[PDB]
Amino acid sequence: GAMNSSNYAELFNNDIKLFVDDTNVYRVTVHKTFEGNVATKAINGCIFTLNPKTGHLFLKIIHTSVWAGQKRLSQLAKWKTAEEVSALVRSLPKEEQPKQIIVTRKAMLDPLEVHMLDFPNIAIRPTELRLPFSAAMSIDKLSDVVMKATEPQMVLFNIYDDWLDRISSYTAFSRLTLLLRALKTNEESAKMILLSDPTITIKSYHLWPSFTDEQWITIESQMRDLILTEYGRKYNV
Amino acid sequence: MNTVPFTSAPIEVTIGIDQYSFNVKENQPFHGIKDIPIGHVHVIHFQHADNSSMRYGYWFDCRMGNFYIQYDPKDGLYKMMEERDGAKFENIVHNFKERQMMVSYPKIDEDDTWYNLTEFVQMDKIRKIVRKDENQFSYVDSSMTTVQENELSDPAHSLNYTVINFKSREAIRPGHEMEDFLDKSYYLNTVMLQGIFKNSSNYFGELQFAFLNAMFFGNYGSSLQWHAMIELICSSATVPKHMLDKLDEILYYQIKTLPEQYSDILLNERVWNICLYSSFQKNSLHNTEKIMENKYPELL
Ligand SMILES: CC(C)COc1ccc(C(=O)NN)cc1
Repeated sequence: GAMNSSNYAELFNNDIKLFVDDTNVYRVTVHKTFEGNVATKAINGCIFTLNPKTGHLFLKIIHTSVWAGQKRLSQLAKWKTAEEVSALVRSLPKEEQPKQIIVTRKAMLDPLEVHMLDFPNIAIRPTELRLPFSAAMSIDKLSDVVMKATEPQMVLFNIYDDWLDRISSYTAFSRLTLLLRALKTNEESAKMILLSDPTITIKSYHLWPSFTDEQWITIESQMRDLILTEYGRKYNV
Repeated sequence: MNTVPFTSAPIEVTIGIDQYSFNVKENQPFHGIKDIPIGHVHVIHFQHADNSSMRYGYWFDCRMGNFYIQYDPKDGLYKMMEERDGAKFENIVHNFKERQMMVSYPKIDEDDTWYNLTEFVQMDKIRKIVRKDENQFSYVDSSMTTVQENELSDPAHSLNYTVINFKSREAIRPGHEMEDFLDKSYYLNTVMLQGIFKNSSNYFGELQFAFLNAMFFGNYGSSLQWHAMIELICSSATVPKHMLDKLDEILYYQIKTLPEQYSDILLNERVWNICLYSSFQKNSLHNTEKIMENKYPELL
């Protein structure tokens, strides 16, 4: 069933599983029309499909052309997400297909279940705790490839860079989730933290800076401070 | 007008005949039910005084044979049996009938309730749902499970209702996932009506039979079936106009007949609110919506 807060370790066993976040699939800007009504303009989006054990990210870019002439786009976006995840699973060799797919929003359960009827042994599961994957579009290199896309496209990333050479997948996922929560709560401050020191760079083949183990502890501490702060600034504490 | 005689009434029992019921005391002189209207299926049902557990009963059509009831002290129930000796049967009934030891099926002449509840229900289809081919009548009770309930455990004693499952390959065409899930017309019209039921009369007949087993026996799987068959129609954007008008009449009489005190367990809040207020057919069930709003406004 639903992932609770008494099964963190299940993410990092040897059963293949993917998370699927749809919060950046259908993205709009809301603006005024010449007549003074309101309209939306869609911008490119993405499905965030992540193996938490390996860091492999299947970033399916959703080009605005997919919405052309369609109605009820927020509803369609969930079914388009499920269609693309189903297509991804079918494209993988059997021994790479997931045993479980965890959706970050419960409204994805029925669309994905219906698209995966052909895969009765793949468990489709809800999240008792909301993830911070919406902030993926605050990662500059991911945002860049989405906004530059002129057609539908899948791009493969490792969201952990090379961290697994030094740390476990439990620790790497906690770091990723701590960074993503920072970026979601106060993007500018989080990004200031990550880049303040120009001698620490992002390798061409990486998403995050090349911190030493010691520098990661400082970074992680700074992100915790930010989240706690904002949580005061927000609730006045 | 036909008759279902009883050999005797050795245990105290509430006896139902269609929507009517009456109490018989232990060893009370009682020898059956007369004046049963020809042309309809009927159900004769039982709840023992000592064990209100297990309501059970028998669906039958007097045009198909001469049927009587006899208590079995070994199996502990009132059993229906067929009498093949037509002259023996006529003679038994007439004796009980000049001795007035039978109750009369108490139909008011204005009253179309039973017709309206069994309009599409045929014995031959009942006998395909309830498989016991050596008898012309069909036994049902409170505890019997449905074929679909068994997939989620004795197959011979099952209710073989048509399996309906909205998240199944049968219901969902490859490449029309969203379309078929949000608008079930394909599944209703092509798969079920054209494919399985052949026509809307057989569909309504199964729907009506499921309701009656839910109401008379508290059969939970029958209630599930009834609601699934309603929801499949209401969740279809494209339904023949005569089917919607007929469904509205069917449900009207079902809601009218339901005991007021059993609504809490026999009516599924989600299905009815969806069907009456969210579904494609939200505006197509005027009679049903009016009686539901005046009789069970709590549910909604
Ligand atoms: C799979 C669940 C038991 C773990 O879910 C979460 C894990 C991590 C977070 C987070 O934002 N950390 N900063 C939120 C939810």
